[PDB]
Amino acid sequence: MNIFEMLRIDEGLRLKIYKDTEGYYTIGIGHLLTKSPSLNAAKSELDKAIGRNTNGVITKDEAEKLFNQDVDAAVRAVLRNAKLKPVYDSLDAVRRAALINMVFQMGETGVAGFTNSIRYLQQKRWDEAAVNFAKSRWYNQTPNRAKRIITVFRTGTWDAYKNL
Repeated sequence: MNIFEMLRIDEGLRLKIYKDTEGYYTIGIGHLLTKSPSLNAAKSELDKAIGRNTNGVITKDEAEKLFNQDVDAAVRAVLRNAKLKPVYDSLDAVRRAALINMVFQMGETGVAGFTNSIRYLQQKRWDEAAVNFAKSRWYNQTPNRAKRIITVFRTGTWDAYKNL
């Protein structure tokens, strides 16, 4: 397991535009297209990101290329965010993927908003972190995925993902 494989499982893979949980137009492996509620706007953003007349449809390779850009972006976000960095730094490699996973999913700001949970993470207070993470809109929104994430933070292993 690694963050790519992990995110691959959490985001899945779609070759056509779709909407994410918050209703945003997305495509591929969780590639958010735009925050405009306009599909047309989305198709336009898609052709721009792909640099082709896509027609709302991409190829797998196309999805992976966006995915790479996106993981990189999530990594930069964790490494560059004042709040996040210190925590990232204190984590083992496994819990580091979990954290990147969250940033990928909801952006650095969102993640930074889990004030206490991140605090507990930095301090290795695993169960306390888990409990606080579980008390959230994030958790309610995408419970299945939040649950795996939290298990990782809780256990520090890939148990939640490895037999998927």
